[PDB]
Amino acid sequence: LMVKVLDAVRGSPAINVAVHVFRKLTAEEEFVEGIYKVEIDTKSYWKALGISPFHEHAEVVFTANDSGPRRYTIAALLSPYSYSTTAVVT
Amino acid sequence: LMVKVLDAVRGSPAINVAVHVFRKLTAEEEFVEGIYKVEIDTKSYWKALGISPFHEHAEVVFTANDSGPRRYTIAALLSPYSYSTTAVVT
Amino acid sequence: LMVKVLDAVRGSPAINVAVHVFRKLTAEEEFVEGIYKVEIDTKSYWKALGISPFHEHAEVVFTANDSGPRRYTIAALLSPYSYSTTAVVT
Amino acid sequence: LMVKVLDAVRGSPAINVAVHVFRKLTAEEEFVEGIYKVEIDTKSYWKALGISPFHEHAEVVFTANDSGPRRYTIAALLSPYSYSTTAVVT
Amino acid sequence: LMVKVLDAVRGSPAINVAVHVFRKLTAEEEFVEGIYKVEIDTKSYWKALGISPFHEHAEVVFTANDSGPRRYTIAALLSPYSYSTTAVVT
Repeated sequence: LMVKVLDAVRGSPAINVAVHVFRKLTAEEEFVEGIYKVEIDTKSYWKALGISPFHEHAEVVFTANDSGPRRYTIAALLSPYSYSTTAVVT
Repeated sequence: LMVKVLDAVRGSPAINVAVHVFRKLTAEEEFVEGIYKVEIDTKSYWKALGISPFHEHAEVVFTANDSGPRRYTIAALLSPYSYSTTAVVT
Repeated sequence: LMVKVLDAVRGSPAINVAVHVFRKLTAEEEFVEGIYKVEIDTKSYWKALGISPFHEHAEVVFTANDSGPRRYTIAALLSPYSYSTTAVVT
Repeated sequence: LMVKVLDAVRGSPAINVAVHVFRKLTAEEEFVEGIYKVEIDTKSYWKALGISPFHEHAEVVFTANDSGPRRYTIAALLSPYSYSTTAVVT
Repeated sequence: LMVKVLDAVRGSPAINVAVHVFRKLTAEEEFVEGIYKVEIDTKSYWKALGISPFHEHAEVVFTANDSGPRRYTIAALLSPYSYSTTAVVT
C-alpha cells in the first residue's frame, strides 16, 4: 500500500490537503465526525431530555421565537486562492 | 495498491484535496460523517425526547415561529480560485 | 490496483479533488455520509420522539410558522475558477 | 504501508495539511470529532436533563427569544492564500 | 509503516501541519475531540441537570433572551498566507 500526494512543487500553490488512511439512547462507535467542518448560526432547543420526562399529567407550553437584525459577510470560505485579490468593502 | 495524486506541479495552483483510503434509539457505527461540510442557519426543535415522554394525560401546546431580518453574503464557498479577483461591495 | 489523478501540471489550475477507494429505531452502519456537502436554511421540527410518546389520552396542538425577511446571496458555490473575475455589488 | 505528502518544495506555498493514519444516555467510543472545526453563533437550550425530570404533575412554560443587532465579518476562513491581497474596509 | 511529510523545503512557506498516527449519563472513552478548533459566541443554558430533577409538583417558568449590539471582525481564520497583505481598516 502506497499513497503519494503532491510529491514535487515549484511555485507558490495554495493548498488544503486532508488524507485519511484506514486498515483493519444515543450511541456512537468507531467514527470520524468533523473534518474541515464549518457551522454558522446553528440552533437546537431540546435534545435527549430523559428516560421518562413528563410521564403523568403534564401541562406544557412550548414557545420559540427567532427574530432580530443579524448579518453575516464572508469573502472566502474553504477556498484557497493564489495571485489574486480578495476584498470586502462596506 | 497505489494512489498517485498531483505528483508534479510547476506554477501556482489553488487546490482542495481530500483522499479517503480504506481496507478491510439512535445508533451509528463505522462511518465518516462530515468532510468539507458547510452548514448555514440550521434549526432543530425536538429530538430524541425520551423513552416514554408524555405517557399519560398530556396537554401540550407546541408553537414555533421564525421571522426577523436576516442576511447572508458569501463571495466564494468551496471554490478555489487563481489569478483572479473576488470582491464584495456594499 | 492503481489510481492516477492529475499526474503532471504546468500552469495555475483551480481544482477540487475527492478520491474514495475501498477494498473488502434509526440505525446506520459502514457508510460515508457527507463530502463537499452544503446546507442552507434547513429545518426539522420533531424527530425520534420516543418509544411510547403520548400513549394514552393526549390532547396536542402543533402549530408551526416560518415567515420574515430573509436574504441569501452567493457568488460561487462549489465552483473553482481561474483567470476570471467574480464580484457581488449591492 | 507508506504515505508521502509534499516531499519537495521550492517556493512560498501556503498549506493546510491534516493526516490521519489508523491501523487495527449519551455514549461515545473510539472516535475523532473535530479537526479544523469552526463554529460561529451556536446555541443549545436544554440537553440531557435527567433520568426522570418533571415526572408527575408538572406545569412548565418554556419561552425562548433570540433578537438584537449582531454582525459578523470574515475575510478568509480555512482559505490559505499566497502572493495576494486580502482586506476588509468599513 | 512510514510517514513522510514536507521532507525538503527551500523558501518561506506558511504551513499548518497536524498529524495523527494510531496503532492498536454522559460517557466518553478513547477519543480525540478538538484539534485546531475555533468557537465564537457559543451558548448553552441547561445541561445534565440531575438524576431526578423537578420530580413532583414542579412549577417552572423558563425564559431566555439574547439581544444587544455585538460585533465580530476577523481578517484570517485558519488561513496561512505568504508574500501577501492582510489588513482591516475601520
